[PDB]
Amino acid sequence: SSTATLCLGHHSVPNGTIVKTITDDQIEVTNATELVQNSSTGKICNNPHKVLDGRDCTLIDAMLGDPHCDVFQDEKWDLFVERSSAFSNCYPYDVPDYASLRSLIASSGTLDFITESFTWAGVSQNGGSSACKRGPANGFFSRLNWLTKSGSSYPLLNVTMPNNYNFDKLYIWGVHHPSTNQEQTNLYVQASGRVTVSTRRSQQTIVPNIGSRPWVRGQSSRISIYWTIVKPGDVLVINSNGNLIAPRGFFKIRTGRSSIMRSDAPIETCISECITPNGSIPNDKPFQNVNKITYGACPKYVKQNTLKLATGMRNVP
Amino acid sequence: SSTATLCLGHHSVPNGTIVKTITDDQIEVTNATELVQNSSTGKICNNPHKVLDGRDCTLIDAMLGDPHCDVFQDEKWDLFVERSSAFSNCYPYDVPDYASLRSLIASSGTLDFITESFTWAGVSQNGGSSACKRGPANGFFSRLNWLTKSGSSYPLLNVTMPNNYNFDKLYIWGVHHPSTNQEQTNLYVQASGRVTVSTRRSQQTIVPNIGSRPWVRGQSSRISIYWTIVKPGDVLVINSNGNLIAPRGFFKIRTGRSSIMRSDAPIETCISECITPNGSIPNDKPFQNVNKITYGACPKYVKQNTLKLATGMRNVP
Amino acid sequence: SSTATLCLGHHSVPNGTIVKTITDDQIEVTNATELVQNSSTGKICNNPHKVLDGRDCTLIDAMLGDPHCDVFQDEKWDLFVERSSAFSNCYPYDVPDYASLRSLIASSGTLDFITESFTWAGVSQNGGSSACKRGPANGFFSRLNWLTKSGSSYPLLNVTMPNNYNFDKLYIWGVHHPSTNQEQTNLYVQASGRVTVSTRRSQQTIVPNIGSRPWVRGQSSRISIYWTIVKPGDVLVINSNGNLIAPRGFFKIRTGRSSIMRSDAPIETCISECITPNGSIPNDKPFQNVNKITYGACPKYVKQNTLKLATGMRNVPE
Amino acid sequence: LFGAIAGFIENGWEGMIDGWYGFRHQNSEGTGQAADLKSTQAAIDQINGKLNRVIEKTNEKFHQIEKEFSEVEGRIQDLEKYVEDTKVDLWSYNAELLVALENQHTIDLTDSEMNKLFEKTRRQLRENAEDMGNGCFKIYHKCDNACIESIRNGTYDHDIYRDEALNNRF
Amino acid sequence: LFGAIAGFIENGWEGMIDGWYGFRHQNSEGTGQAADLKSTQAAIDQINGKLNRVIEKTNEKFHQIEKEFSEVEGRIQDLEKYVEDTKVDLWSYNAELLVALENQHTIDLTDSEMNKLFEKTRRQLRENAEDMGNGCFKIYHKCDNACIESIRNGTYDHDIYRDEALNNRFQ
Amino acid sequence: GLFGAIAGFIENGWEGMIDGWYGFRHQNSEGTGQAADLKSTQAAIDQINGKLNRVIEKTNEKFHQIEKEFSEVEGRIQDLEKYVEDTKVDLWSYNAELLVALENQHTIDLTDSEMNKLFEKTRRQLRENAEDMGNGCFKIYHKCDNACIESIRNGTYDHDIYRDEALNNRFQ
Ligand SMILES: *[C@@H]1O[C@H](CO)[C@@H](O[C@@H]2O[C@H](CO)[C@@H](O[C@@H]3O[C@H](CO[C@H]4O[C@H](CO)[C@@H](O)[C@H](O)[C@@H]4O)[C@@H](O)[C@H](O[C@H]4O[C@H](CO)[C@@H](O)[C@H](O)[C@@H]4O)[C@@H]3O)[C@H](O)[C@H]2NC(C)=O)[C@H](O)[C@H]1NC(C)=O
Ligand SMILES: *[C@@H]1O[C@H](CO)[C@@H](O[C@@H]2O[C@H](CO)[C@@H](O[C@@H]3O[C@H](CO)[C@@H](O)[C@H](O)[C@@H]3O)[C@H](O)[C@H]2NC(C)=O)[C@H](O)[C@H]1NC(C)=O
Ligand SMILES: *[C@@H]1O[C@H](CO)[C@@H](O[C@@H]2O[C@H](CO)[C@@H](O[C@@H]3O[C@H](CO)[C@@H](O)[C@H](O)[C@@H]3O)[C@H](O)[C@H]2NC(C)=O)[C@H](O)[C@H]1NC(C)=O
Ligand SMILES: *[C@@H]1O[C@H](CO)[C@@H](O[C@@H]2O[C@H](CO)[C@@H](O)[C@H](O)[C@H]2NC(C)=O)[C@H](O)[C@H]1NC(C)=O
Ligand SMILES: *[C@@H]1O[C@H](CO)[C@@H](O[C@@H]2O[C@H](CO)[C@@H](O)[C@H](O)[C@H]2NC(C)=O)[C@H](O)[C@H]1NC(C)=O
Ligand SMILES: *[C@@H]1O[C@H](CO)[C@@H](O[C@@H]2O[C@H](CO)[C@@H](O)[C@H](O)[C@H]2NC(C)=O)[C@H](O)[C@H]1NC(C)=O
Ligand SMILES: *[C@@H]1O[C@H](CO)[C@@H](O)[C@H](O)[C@H]1NC(C)=O
Ligand SMILES: *[C@@H]1O[C@H](CO)[C@@H](O)[C@H](O)[C@H]1NC(C)=O
Ligand SMILES: *[C@@H]1O[C@H](CO)[C@@H](O)[C@H](O)[C@H]1NC(C)=O
Ligand SMILES: *[C@@H]1O[C@H](CO)[C@@H](O)[C@H](O)[C@H]1NC(C)=O
Repeated sequence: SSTATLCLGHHSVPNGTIVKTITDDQIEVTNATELVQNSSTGKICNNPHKVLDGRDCTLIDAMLGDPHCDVFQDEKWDLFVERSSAFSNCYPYDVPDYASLRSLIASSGTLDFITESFTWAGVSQNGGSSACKRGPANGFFSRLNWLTKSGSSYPLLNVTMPNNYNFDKLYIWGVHHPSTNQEQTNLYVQASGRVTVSTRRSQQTIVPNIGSRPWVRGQSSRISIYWTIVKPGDVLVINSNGNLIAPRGFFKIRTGRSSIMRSDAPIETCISECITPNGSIPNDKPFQNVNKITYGACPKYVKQNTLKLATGMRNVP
Repeated sequence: SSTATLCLGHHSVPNGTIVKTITDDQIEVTNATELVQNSSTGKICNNPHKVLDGRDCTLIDAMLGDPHCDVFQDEKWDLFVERSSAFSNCYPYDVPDYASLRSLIASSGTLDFITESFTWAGVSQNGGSSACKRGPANGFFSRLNWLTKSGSSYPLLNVTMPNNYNFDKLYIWGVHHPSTNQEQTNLYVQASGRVTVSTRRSQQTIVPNIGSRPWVRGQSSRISIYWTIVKPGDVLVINSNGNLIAPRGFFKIRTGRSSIMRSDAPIETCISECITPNGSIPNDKPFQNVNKITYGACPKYVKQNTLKLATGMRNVP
Repeated sequence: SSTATLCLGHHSVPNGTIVKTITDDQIEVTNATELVQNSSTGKICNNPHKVLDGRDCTLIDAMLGDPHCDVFQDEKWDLFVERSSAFSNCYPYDVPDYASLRSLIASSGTLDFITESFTWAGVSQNGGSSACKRGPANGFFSRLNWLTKSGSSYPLLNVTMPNNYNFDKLYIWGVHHPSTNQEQTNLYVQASGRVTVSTRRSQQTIVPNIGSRPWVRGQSSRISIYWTIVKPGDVLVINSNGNLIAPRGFFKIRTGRSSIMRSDAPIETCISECITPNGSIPNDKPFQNVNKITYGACPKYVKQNTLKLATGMRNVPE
Repeated sequence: LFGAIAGFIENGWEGMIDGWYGFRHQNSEGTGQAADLKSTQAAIDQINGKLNRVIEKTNEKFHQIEKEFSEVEGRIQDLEKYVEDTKVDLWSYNAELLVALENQHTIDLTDSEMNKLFEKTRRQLRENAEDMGNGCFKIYHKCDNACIESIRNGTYDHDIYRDEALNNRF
Repeated sequence: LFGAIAGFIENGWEGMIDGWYGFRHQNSEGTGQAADLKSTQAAIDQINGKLNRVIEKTNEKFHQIEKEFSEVEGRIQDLEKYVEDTKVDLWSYNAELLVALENQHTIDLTDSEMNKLFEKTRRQLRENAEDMGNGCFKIYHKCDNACIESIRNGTYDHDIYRDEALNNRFQ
Repeated sequence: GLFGAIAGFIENGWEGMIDGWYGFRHQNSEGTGQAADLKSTQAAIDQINGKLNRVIEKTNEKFHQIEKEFSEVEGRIQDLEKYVEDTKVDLWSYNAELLVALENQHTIDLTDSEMNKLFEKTRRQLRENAEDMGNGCFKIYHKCDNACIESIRNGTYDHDIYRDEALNNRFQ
């Protein structure tokens, strides 16, 4: 016993974890960690972002002023959530290039509206329909003015509104399409209407189309929605022979980090910086497998449901 | 004696491959394999994908009902092939937003057509022209009805068709552009036509435009092709004052992995999972340099024509 | 002393550089080289690309024939530079799908224009406006023919022009939008105008729009610009009831590596392949952080401002 | 890539709950087991930092394109889907290649630190011990517990036992 | 990176048709050559898998955007061309970097397996032999054919020749 | 760091070797001296280069592209164009980051390899005429003059000339 033995070695663990290397596909290591987040809580956290829940309303309906969407006036949001149960309960309408209008309203992040004093001489204002009820009697979209004949004459309208502020203005106007030639004359006298809205650098003119359409909430007619943007120092001129749905003012358009998302997840009281239509997810991991639609500081979307990163030597038991 | 010599070494081959590493650009190794497929068989394989060759017909012309494209009625495909020699042999026409209609038809993967019983009261149907011959007699696009005046009157048309099925319908209609005012009044009593096709959530109105256009098979007139889609539980309404090229029914629109490709390669009896306009290429390699247009399980397109991956040690002589 | 000593070692340096590895983030190496170009000279080199400076003119205004842009006729370029100080000084107009027209003109790289002998019977030609002055007299966009009524009548226009050449023809036309019905009838006898420009494979028809608009250089009316391309062996047909802004010929359209860039940097006599709006940059490095808009042989844009690449061992001095 | 683990070491000690690498000795006083903190912390500091440069937060995006559609439209929708599909595939390849590359380097470095400890012990016991082909050292002189502790600390002196070990060796 | 191939081994034996690595011995009975299956199969199992992880099928695409155009259009066509160009350039970089990285590791791992065989032999012949600087070993005792086969098998015992070799090495 | 030579059994680097990247230092009866090894230096430099050229080589010519800055809000198309550019920039930023980190790690490892290879080769050359301390230095056990050191550095060292001298001075 004038000798001694000295051995060198490394730890082993009773249970390893399988990872993927370059030279091998199934190799066991002592410890490993998961790089892909494949679960969601299902509860959209209301912090730190400002989440606005549109219960039965879309963004355009709230922007237009649907009577059942009236609680959303002058609202602001970091992320607007559109539920699949949303419906329209006002005058039937369509928006040419609907997606672009929805996108720019969502990016603006606000519905702040400023009423301007338009003067419509020789025509009656504040039209309403049985298709758009505000309580017990007829109503219309807010932020919009339906103009019809005053007596037996519909005069030519030529109104102007300069932009004396230092921020851009967004105007929402419309054109009414009657279903019969008689309805056109009964409301606007002239047999062929015309709406022109233009500025120093852009123009738009729409000729209404008369014809029967599917009967939605009692109306065989339709309304087409259009928008115009007036830069500071520019001026807006509206010229109409008839069939004009006049604006009531302008929307203040801002530049920010707001957006819109379609989801049916409930909103709870919690903190999470990443929002998906499936709910909120933590962002401790670099990747995630829940949804490719995200908002906030989120892990990048990948197709793999699991990716193990080795945090120990190979397990030789 | 009283000794020995033991040596350790590795194999060499009389001929190496030049591969590329991080530190060097020209290093010799014993064995290597190619990772880039730079050749095609020139024959488009008819398996396992269902390839349909439209010899002298484009997909739109087959959809419309060109008389020389009648053999393509109620066809289905996984990949439609358009030959560079395809032509049109019917009434001259243009398709506003042509590429989108071509895209959705190709992705639908079928031309399954269902005839519906439309009632056009007060007008004569089944119009034809010398520009579109069906045998020795004047003809017209199938799946399309040319309506003109009956006697000396052209009534207003107001017809409806609900969608009582559980799948979407695709309707193809058209608007006629006469070359002269006298021809417009001759075919339709009214001096200016109008076509309105709408659903409960959309509308399209076209006002035809009179004027001469280049001689195409004896016609200075043109036809504009449009399309509408009706969801289940929705309804279709067509209101026209004249110039209407009415539909004869709807197309059944499906969701699948079908597409279209422009190629002039022949089709043979063989099996290949990847199809390119140059032909079918094997997919035993991760990358390919034949074409950036592919269909099926294909290697990814790269710019490099060769990428050697080492499968042996360095070759030392 | 019956023994010696032999030592093996590596050099150190009194001053190293910090790089980033996979295991560590701050590790010192003897030498390193920068991989990201993060500075611009500010002077756009005039070689080897042919850089055309449009001082007070946009590409569309130069193409149309704005009088203060007449110096740009039949020009050619590799990069067209649009200065922020440019303006328009002719009849007010708008271009439906303005960006696409600008993009295809910029890619063509030429403004070479060929006059063709159109015959407009029954109408007066070469009309002008006080909003577009050529010296002391009223004028109009060149390459553009304003047609109005002759005497008391405005006949139907039905003209044809075939393409008997082996290259594509680019045509530019327009439609005039009156502000009142009394003006529409004054200029054109017909109450409702119509313009149809078509080929054997495509058509375009526009209906003029009547309405009051903000005054731009004393004009309440507008003009809309449209373009058509005639393939070789095709034919052009223009049919109009009025409100037609006729073309004077076709623009030769080429395929090339030309483009357009918006910048305010001055142009100097120097040599550089890569042009950015901030100026020219060298291309000895694989990445750059100056601008994501580039032209020529340029380093790829990255978000990082610095990327040190090791070119020596670790620095271990004590 | 260095031997060591799954190599000239044969097996891993399941039971070293004190550290990642360590020593085991058979002595005239008995057998024992200890842990090495320099090599264990060097490895942990390398797996860490690797973890942090991967975990570090990025990708703050607020407004983007639409990625789910209810109506078939044609050209624009196809473009928006192709853009999204291309992005997802490129990142998925970036995630797969990263994991495979890092995992191989983690295995390689853990071999290095054991080989480094083995050679450090070899250079300490200059001619007083020789390498048995199992990662164990046979010390040819009497080496008590204080002697073993000196080896583990790095304060071993070969001159003390050189002539004793050389006698028992040769 | 380990010094074996293109290093302290000098040359490669063009003529080993049995395996990737092996032994050559000079003996009183005569010279011979053999092959080591363990290291060769270990390297082969590593070059494979690397091959399979790269060769596995990954993408199955059916309907995409158009990539060739017959008429100039402007904005939308410019976007479609830019998207395809961006995609192709990125994958081309991925293909180039992947090949360079795998080939570097393939060279390195083949040095490792060779250096590991050399170091295993040196640890096996503890004091009975010593290095020469060319990948060879000068064995200081009589070693017949069965003796060599015991070294290659790994069943070599160093005590049977310890005294004989030590005297031949020293005084 | 993966081979344990630099920041390892070498301890420190010689600030003052202006002749090369690796060299020898000896203490002798005649006096101390210093030399440089061109083979290991040129091998490391040739590997640092080529590495540089593979990264530096120009691979990008683009002439006409999409618009990347906008002055008016438009909607769908502008959203798509910005999203494409953002995705491209992020992907290339990741590629640059991963490339630099990977190349730097391999740069450190190959410098250790060249140093450890030089140390191991000298051990084979000084077969039994010297033994190793844990400091990266060798203790030669025979009278080795300046011409003797130059022969070791060249590689023309003959151990048989000094074998019995060293074995006697090593073992009693
Ligand atoms: C507005 O302006 C346009 C053009 O400016 C006029 O359109 C033209 O209409 C005439 C017919 O009135 C067209 O002429 C016809 O061309 C046919 C052949 O076309 C060409 O192509 C073939 C090859 O495909 C060549 O071989 C041939 O040489 C031509 O170059 C002919 O087949 C037609 O037949 C004529 O002759 C026979 C006798 O042989 C008669 O029986 C026929 O009735 C007819 O007279 C004819 O020649 C011409 O092509 C059209 N041009 C364009 C550009 O479309 C509009 O008519 C005009 N509108 C008004 C209201 O004025
Ligand atoms: C043109 O045709 C359309 C349909 O082809 C006609 O519209 C239809 O009008 C009737 C009323 O006249 C609608 O009926 C209503 O149904 C509700 C229940 O849904 C009922 O409560 C009402 O009392 C009423 O009966 C019918 O829904 C509607 N159909 C469509 C598709 O809109 C239109 O009247 C025709 N126009 C002309 C001028 O003939
Ligand atoms: C419809 O409304 C628009 C704008 O509200 C009117 O346009 C305006 O027309 C007047 C001309 O009557 C322009 O004023 C001119 O100013 C100069 C001095 O700079 C003066 O010398 C002229 O005699 C004239 O007064 C004014 O600039 C112009 N403004 C805009 C924004 O276009 C238009 O006249 C109205 N039309 C009708 C029929 O009411
Ligand atoms: C998150 O929600 C999405 C819904 O958008 C889920 O994706 C769908 O999952 C169903 C059920 O497997 C499939 O039939 C659909 O085809 C999926 N749609 C898409 C666009 O992928 C997703 O599975 C959910 N993920 C989690 C973790 O809850
Ligand atoms: C090097 O040449 C050898 C031949 O000596 C090639 O290998 C075999 O070559 C014969 C013809 O001599 C063929 O029948 C075999 O099919 C080949 N086998 C393989 C696996 O290739 C070898 O391919 C050549 N290698 C290089 C890099 O040129
Ligand atoms: C060169 O390498 C290839 C592998 O890249 C060897 O061929 C492989 O053999 C295996 C069976 O052992 C098959 O599963 C693979 O599909 C083959 N691949 C290829 C590309 O042929 C080939 O034998 C090697 N040749 C030499 C001489 O080393
Ligand atoms: C594995 O490593 C993580 C840190 O990366 C640590 O939190 C965890 O406790 C470790 N698990 C085991 C079993 O070692
Ligand atoms: C494939 O066809 C294209 C034409 O679309 C051609 O440019 C290319 O060179 C062809 N490649 C091969 C490998 O045939
Ligand atoms: C270090 O790199 C710089 C370039 O950045 C070069 O000028 C210098 O000569 C290099 N020095 C060494 C020792 O490599
Ligand atoms: C280049 O100019 C842009 C303005 O478009 C600016 O945002 C950026 O900071 C500038 N960069 C440099 C390096 O000048």
